[PDB]
Amino acid sequence: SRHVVICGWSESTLECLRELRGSEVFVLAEDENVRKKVLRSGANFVHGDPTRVSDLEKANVRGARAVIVDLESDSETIHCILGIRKIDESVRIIAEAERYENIEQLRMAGADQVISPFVISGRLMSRSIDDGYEAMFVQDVLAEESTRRMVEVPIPEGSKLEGVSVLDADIHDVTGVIIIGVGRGDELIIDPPRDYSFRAGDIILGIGKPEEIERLKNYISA
Amino acid sequence: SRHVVICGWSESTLECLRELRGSEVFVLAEDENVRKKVLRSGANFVHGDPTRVSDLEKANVRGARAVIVDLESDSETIHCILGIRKIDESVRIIAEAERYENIEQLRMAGADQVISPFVISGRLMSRSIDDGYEAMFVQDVLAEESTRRMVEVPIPEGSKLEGVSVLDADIHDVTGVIIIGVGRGDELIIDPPRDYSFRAGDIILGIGKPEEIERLKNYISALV
Ligand SMILES: [Ca+2]
Ligand SMILES: [Ca+2]
Ligand SMILES: [Ca+2]
Ligand SMILES: [Ca+2]
Ligand SMILES: [Ca+2]
Ligand SMILES: [Cl-]
Ligand code: NA
Ligand code: NA
Ligand code: NA
Ligand code: NA
Ligand code: NA
Ligand code: NA
Ligand code: NA
Ligand code: NA
Repeated sequence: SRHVVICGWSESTLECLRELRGSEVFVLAEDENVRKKVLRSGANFVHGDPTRVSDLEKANVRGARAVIVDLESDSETIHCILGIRKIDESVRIIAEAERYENIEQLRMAGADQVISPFVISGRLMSRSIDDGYEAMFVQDVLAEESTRRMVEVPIPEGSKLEGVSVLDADIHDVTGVIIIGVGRGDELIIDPPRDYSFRAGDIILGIGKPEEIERLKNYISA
Repeated sequence: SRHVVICGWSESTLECLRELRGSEVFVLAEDENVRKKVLRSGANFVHGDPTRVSDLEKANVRGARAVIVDLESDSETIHCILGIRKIDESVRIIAEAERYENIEQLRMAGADQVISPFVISGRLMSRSIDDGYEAMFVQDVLAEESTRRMVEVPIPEGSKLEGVSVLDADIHDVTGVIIIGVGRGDELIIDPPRDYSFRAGDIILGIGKPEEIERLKNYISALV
């Protein structure tokens, strides 16, 4: 599988790096005094300005399967994105937005996915006044350390599930996996209606025990 | 209901403020020049250093139902929490952690809940390499803009659901609401097993359309 490029160094990219152990990752960042922490976290380090195209080419963005961008300001992030788009117009770009008003400029510049940590945080804060169950849920399921995992399971060509409505699929009853969504391309249907019918290519977004996930994979197999 | 206190002014507490319109909110922050923006967002403003116990008392932390803390550094944040605990040992405290290494210290200092935007973000980024469904899910369900809402529904005393296993309740089947979890006290069970039995007081964590939500509400309602 192809390498990932991470542009910029933050607490966010540190956590990303920790989740990307095993994959080949290149971190392109200005601050030299982090080289040791990047290598110790299982990534290659490339000193450079991620807003300069010359430096982006040092990280081989053309041959990257995705680029992750989180620079100190949204203005710097935007320039980085624009730099990437000058080299590879198609490569997948994930970017972090520091400010809500700047999200649309990030998509405009060419980001395929924008994450807004402070918007997520602020909304979780408001749902946490009485008890923190929602914040607990989000923080628990994303952590590949807990008993429940959030998974994306693709429906293979020729699946036993082609043309079967989610009601007929009865996935939670059969496999133990909760279906929270169905996605295809850039669209996600959360809590699909009973009458939606699966196609090969659809991605099931689910939550389950490790054992339940494997059951779902076998259930939807050809 | 009692007021909420927010300590600090950041992109997080701004976004928090937007979700708390209608509620009584007090924002305590050092920079006087954010008053207009705070008042314009439906909160009262209290100029002061949230790390000083005296300034916290201006914000009436004692009678607050929760205090939200997000200061520029974790070091300041901890001091704010320590001050709050000097005033009220029981009040619910929600805090934002800026750095991973500091999370256990915020709890240590007295935070009832710590939210870590950078851990959530870094995890969502790493899950977005192939496709962004998880990020789409987390960000869609929190934005009150779609047809689906994530709700916390309490199980009332005398519910038809007291003592009933989740398998027998079959809540999603009856109401359309996906149950993602059950919570009580400080514990949350995600994707509860078939054999878990509901108690009065448990909080059902779910996702559904408003029509489904209302079905769930009547479904868990009391026996008579
Ligand atoms: Ca960042
Ligand atoms: Ca399960
Ligand atoms: Ca903050
Ligand atoms: Ca994914
Ligand atoms: Ca539903
Ligand atoms: Cl280098
Ligand atoms: Na590696
Ligand atoms: Na490419
Ligand atoms: Na069934
Ligand atoms: Na208000
Ligand atoms: Na009190
Ligand atoms: Na059933
Ligand atoms: Na049904
Ligand atoms: Na059924």
